[PDB]
Amino acid sequence: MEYKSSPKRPYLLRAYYDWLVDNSFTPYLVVDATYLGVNVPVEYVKDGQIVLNLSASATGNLQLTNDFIQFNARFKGVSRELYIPMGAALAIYARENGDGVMFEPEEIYDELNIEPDTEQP
Amino acid sequence: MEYKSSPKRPYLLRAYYDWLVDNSFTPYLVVDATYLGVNVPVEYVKDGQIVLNLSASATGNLQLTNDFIQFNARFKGVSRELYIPMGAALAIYARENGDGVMFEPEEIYDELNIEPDTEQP
Ligand SMILES: [Ca+2]
Ligand SMILES: [Ca+2]
Ligand SMILES: [Ca+2]
Ligand SMILES: [Ca+2]
Repeated sequence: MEYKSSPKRPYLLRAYYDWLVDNSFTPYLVVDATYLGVNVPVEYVKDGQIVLNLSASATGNLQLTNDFIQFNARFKGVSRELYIPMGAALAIYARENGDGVMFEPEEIYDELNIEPDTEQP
Repeated sequence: MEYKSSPKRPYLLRAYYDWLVDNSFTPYLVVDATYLGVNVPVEYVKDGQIVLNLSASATGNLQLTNDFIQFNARFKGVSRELYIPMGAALAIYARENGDGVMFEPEEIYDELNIEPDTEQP
């Protein structure tokens, strides 16, 4: 009996996020900016990746859903909304000591690596 | 700078629990019945371990805290309260297909392996 099931990544990301914050660490998220649908300031991307501070003080309206991470943040003082499909989330760790986790591959994220509509009808 | 931090186990256990239940799987918890402070029906322990069904229908007043798992459950029709220190939680998986996780060792649980007071003052 083959059972269909959702990716584990969002649950692991929220687990480590909560653990990091409960221990007063500053949660840093490593993102694959080459993943389709990623919407971040390209000028801050290095080697195809971008590291984001997901602390409560560095983000606004933080959402860690099963399909994506979304929030407002300031870059050089300018507030902008970032949108990150879950497949682009590579790891999350504490800025203070690097403790965290690198998410294991999940084939579903290859299938979901598709460019969404960002323009209105 | 050495940073003190709490064990990750309870966060991982809750992550997998939620993932299992959100995917309609029946969560089974593997417990080390030899760990001090464990309070379970010894008659159901096999090779020093006991497997418990943590589904919403099989448990009552389920608590998955940072230090322990506690709930009421029926064995041969009799309701009894179980208490499981987090250090005794070995793994959690889906009864249906065995998907889940075996918790990694955390030295803190060796230090916490101490017999608590179960009798009143
Ligand atoms: Ca905030
Ligand atoms: Ca948006
Ligand atoms: Ca129940
Ligand atoms: Ca009790």
